[PDB]
Amino acid sequence: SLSPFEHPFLSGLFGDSEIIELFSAKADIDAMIRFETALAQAEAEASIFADDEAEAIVSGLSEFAADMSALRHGVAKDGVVVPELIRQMRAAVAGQAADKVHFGATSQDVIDTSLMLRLKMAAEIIATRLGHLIDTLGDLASRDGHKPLTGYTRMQAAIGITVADRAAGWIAPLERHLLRLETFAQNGFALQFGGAAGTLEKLGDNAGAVRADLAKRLGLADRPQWHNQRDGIAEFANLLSLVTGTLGKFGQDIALMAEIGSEIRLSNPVNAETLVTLARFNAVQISALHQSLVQEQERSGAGWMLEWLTLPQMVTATGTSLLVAERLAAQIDRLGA
Amino acid sequence: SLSPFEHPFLSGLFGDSEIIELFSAKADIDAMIRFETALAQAEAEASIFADDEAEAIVSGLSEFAADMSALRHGVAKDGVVVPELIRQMRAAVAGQAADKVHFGATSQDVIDTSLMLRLKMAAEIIATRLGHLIDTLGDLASRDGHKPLTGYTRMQAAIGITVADRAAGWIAPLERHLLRLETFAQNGFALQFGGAAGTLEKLGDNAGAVRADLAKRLGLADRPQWHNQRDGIAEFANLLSLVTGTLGKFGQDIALMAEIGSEIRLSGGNPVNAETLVTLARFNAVQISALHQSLVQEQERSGAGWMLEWLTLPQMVTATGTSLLVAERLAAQIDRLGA
Amino acid sequence: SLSPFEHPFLSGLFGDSEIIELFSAKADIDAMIRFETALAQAEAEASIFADDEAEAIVSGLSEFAADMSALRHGVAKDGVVVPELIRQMRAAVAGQAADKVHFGATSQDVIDTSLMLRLKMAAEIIATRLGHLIDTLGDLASRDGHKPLTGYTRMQAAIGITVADRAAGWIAPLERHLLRLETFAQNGFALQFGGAAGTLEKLGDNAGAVRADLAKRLGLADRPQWHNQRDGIAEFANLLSLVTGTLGKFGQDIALMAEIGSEIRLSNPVNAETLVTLARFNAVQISALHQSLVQEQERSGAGWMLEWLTLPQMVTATGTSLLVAERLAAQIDRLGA
Amino acid sequence: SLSPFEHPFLSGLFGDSEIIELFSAKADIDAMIRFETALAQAEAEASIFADDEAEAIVSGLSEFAADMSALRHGVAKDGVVVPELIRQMRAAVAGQAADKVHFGATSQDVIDTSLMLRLKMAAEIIATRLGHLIDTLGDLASRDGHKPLTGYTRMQAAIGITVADRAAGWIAPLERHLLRLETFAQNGFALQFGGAAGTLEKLGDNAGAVRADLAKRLGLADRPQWHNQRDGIAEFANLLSLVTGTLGKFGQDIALMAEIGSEIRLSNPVNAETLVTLARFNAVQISALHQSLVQEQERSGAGWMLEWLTLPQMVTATGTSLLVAERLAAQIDRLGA
Ligand SMILES: [Cl-]
Ligand SMILES: [Cl-]
Ligand SMILES: [Cl-]
Ligand SMILES: [Cl-]
Repeated sequence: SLSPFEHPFLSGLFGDSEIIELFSAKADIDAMIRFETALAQAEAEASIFADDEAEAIVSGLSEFAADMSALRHGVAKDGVVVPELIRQMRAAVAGQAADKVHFGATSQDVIDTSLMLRLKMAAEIIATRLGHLIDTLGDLASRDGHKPLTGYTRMQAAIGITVADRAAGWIAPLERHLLRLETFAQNGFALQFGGAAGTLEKLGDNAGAVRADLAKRLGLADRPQWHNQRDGIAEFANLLSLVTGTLGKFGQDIALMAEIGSEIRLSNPVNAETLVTLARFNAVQISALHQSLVQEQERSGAGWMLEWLTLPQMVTATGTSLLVAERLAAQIDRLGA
Repeated sequence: SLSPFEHPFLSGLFGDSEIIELFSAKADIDAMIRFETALAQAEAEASIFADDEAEAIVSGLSEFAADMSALRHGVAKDGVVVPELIRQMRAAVAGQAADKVHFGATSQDVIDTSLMLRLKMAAEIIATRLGHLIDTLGDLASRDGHKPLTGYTRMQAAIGITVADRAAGWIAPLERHLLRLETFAQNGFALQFGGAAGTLEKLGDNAGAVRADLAKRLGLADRPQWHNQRDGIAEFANLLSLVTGTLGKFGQDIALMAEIGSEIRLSGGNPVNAETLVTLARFNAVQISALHQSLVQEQERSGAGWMLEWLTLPQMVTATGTSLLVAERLAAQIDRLGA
Repeated sequence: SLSPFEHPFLSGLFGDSEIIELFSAKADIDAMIRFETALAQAEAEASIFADDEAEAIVSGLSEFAADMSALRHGVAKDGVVVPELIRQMRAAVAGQAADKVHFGATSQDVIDTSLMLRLKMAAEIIATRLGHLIDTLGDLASRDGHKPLTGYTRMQAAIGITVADRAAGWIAPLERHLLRLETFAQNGFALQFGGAAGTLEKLGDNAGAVRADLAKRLGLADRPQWHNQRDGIAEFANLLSLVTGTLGKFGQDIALMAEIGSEIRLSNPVNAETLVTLARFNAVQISALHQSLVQEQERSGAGWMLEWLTLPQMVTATGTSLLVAERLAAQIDRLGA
Repeated sequence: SLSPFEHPFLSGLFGDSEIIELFSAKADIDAMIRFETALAQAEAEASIFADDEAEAIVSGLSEFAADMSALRHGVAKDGVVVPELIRQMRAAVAGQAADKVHFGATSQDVIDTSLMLRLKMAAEIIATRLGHLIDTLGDLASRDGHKPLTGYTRMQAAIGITVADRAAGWIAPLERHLLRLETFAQNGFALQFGGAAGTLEKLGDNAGAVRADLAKRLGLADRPQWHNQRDGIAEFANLLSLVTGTLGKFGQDIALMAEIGSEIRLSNPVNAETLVTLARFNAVQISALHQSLVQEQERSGAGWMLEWLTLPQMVTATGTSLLVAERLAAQIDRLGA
């Protein structure tokens, strides 16, 4: 396979089946079904169309299973999945209520909202692993923290420090990232709902009320459309790379102590090297999300699709990093003399 | 010169003297002088030495003049300015109080603290310019905001929208970046005071008291040393590129609108200022990668990672600064938006 | 799926099954078998063990199939496939000849050689596609090349030009990249054969002759080991990015001409935008391979795994770009007034 | 100043005045005079205007001093120096002859040719420094090469190697970089001469002849205009980073050996750490030149000006790297146990 994260043998090291499952084609489609179901309900609530048409959409979509091969044919034909997805959804809905699915929405609305739904779940997992890792590393520090370490500054031995002193440079930044992530998670996962040209012209003056209701139903933040405003995507990408960056410092430290040999015992430091790799991977990948801030006019295919290529691997690198760092810390049997 | 920001002619387009002068050798030395002065005062305040010894350091540093040839020679020999700087400062201090300048501090303490003092200054300028530009762009939208525009999605004409619809994509992210900056500036400019191996071993139990007073005197946040913790710098650099990125979207829009030619009127006759915004966006989008690579800063101190930040960050704050200058210039050229 | 290149629906746009199948675990395993097959033969040739010892290896590995799941657990245990892969290869070989597989080799030898064998295959497909695309764009220019076009310099209508004038900016760099790729392919795909610490300490005086024979059998260049010398990889990735870059310039022009709409007929320009995307993708990933030039000591796991993460998608991006560009050119019905 | 390369005290470590003075406003201007002097000579040779007017331009620009302030107002008015520069040049040339300076040329013609003229000079300096350092590292190798070293693979002590073995990983790629540079320098520094939209409209059938003559006179390659074809610039930039990447590998090895301390003597390995810094700097900047490959239409101010911002510092980082490595090499008094 192209990426080691999903590779049938290399995933023994780089694997993260829990985070990767959220970027599966099935998970995307489920979240896209969620968008369309909630949209129909929000539009009934605002009396755009009748209640019995929205319930026909809900029940029609409740047991909706997609034809994957035909969805691929869709993106081969159109460039984007949603017109063929919507076609399949209308085929599942009884009566004239099928003409009402996807009303007022555009392709970017359903794709970006699905992304935000799944990024939200990925961030919950990442925070949980972050808090557990902070505890594990804290246990490494409370076990061996009093023991002397030879300090090292600029590749030379320096004065003696302790294990607690060195550990604080691993743990304290991780605590900051947890807090950064928790603050982000409060309103950073936003509904994408702006219509063909970002103006919601099919909804007129009901635009604001439908948007509010749809956001609440999906558990997402109500914000005006951000079809070309991608600063929250780059902000989340920054955080991802901040976490890998700190864990790569941890990995670089452990590998150096391993090479010196006198001041650790491990149960060769492959996990430590893997942390550095992932740090440097995310530090490269951050550039692509920042290049994608320049998204011209109302919708930019060039800028938008660079995020498709690069973001899922950034959140996987961060999750893998947390797994591998947990595996490394269990290998550490003593720090210090 | 190497950079267009400082170039004798390319600065007609790329220059920002107000921001760039925060990265002058002189401005750096002044901030290092302030560090060493306040360190002396902080240590007398924590009863480490008496008031008259700190006062000998304070008055000696007030009329201290650094020798620049010598300082350059010092970084050739040592890699770092402060040993030679401290050597010179001691010569400006009379008596045995000269032995006490720089007590408890290491070179990364004075270099990073100086950087934070001056990045704080630059952040105040950038915040103010962001605020002004938000208003300017708001005035563009109030003048022509109900006027029709041809929407354009994925390089094809879409349905009609208004000028205020398109302008919200310029204005709204900038308003978020203003708020991001203000939040960062709350406690993000921190004192660097850790000593030789990050443990402030010279001060003992008085390390917390000295650090607290030193941070106060310099107007920086009191936080444990971050010699190898560079997340605040990567976070700050992220915001720098967030601003240029949005402004490059704005510039790209204007340039496309200029090329079509039917729904914009630019004065001066073309869209060089618009292209420049795009260039600067792509510049910082590249440079952000450098500060993220420097997150891996091994052991108690890492020359390799730390010096990458020296090569890259000042031009990132300059690009953000220049972008705000260029965005304001471009907006002043815009006579009409819409039909 | 993390990458739209392999995605069950996004591959309708980004797919390239021919190039992607070169990075499958099966193709890797088959390449690694070839390394170990030809290694035994080269060592028999230099009289290190008997001919029938080598022949038992050749035929035992001819019908070798890997236990993929056990290989996954091998990389979890060891950090790298090869110890496990070798253990299974030994069970497939009859007699005392089983001890002779992998003699004189290290894990990086078999992995980097496998890479090089399959990258040579990828570069062949990419050069064949490049030549064919140059014909196609040449056919566009011999149909419409006489027609006038509005020149555009720095986002402003400039003076008139012709279609041949503009098309030369598409064709000429591609012709240079073809020659570039052809020149690299001469001796740029090299054998990796250095043993534990790069010295081939198992072979003594027979090192030079074994390596030469092994390189010749595999169709690879005989160079001294390059375990920590990754400039040829970065050089190759540069080339990969050079191709997508030019095709991104092509895409950007087509997308711009489509927006204006008066001097092109297509048959909305998703393909033109996709090329711009893949250009900016490869212009980011090139950074990873250059960060990987810093590879410490005799083997750097941190620098080497960054290539694992990033290079397969660079060759796929280049390959997909050529596919998409061939599709985009086939949509162009008219250029000019 | 913004960059340590030029900084009043930081240039103690990062300075390279010989390379940096090739990117001074003066060296730029002098190269643009050279373009314009040779332009008039080439055009009088092809009989586009009289010889007296050609030698009025040559002699007019012999003692040309630029009003620098005015040139800066010129880039604030036009975006580029040349319109104000060409205006100053017609004030230096007597008669009506002054109507002919810049005839048939555009802004990007003189700017990119100036660049090419000075990168050619930078590359000569870099090649010389590279050969000298190959010899210097070779002398370190021939002094201590037989002495035992502890091998380290994947941050762990491996079997014993010798000094000569490890030194080959520093020397052999640099010998390949030297040949790469010599191969590039033969035809890679080209004249830019395309006119307003790449078609040399003012020239007519004299186009090819004037371009051949101008390139000969300036000691650059005759190639067709590459206003929007920046592959030679990304190619050259790749080379620059290959050189710093290898020196960064050398630098990281020395830093690690100093930290262990048992197997070297240095007469605090700051130079070794600086080489890593310069490798990672260039490994980041290579991305900008590859992003600048997408250059839309006949001229792209956006992509072109990103080269302006990033390429001079890439050539300076390579230049400085070779200076720092040569300083580090002289500090090495012993390699080996
Ligand atoms: Cl779409
Ligand atoms: Cl230091
Ligand atoms: Cl290995
Ligand atoms: Cl121009």
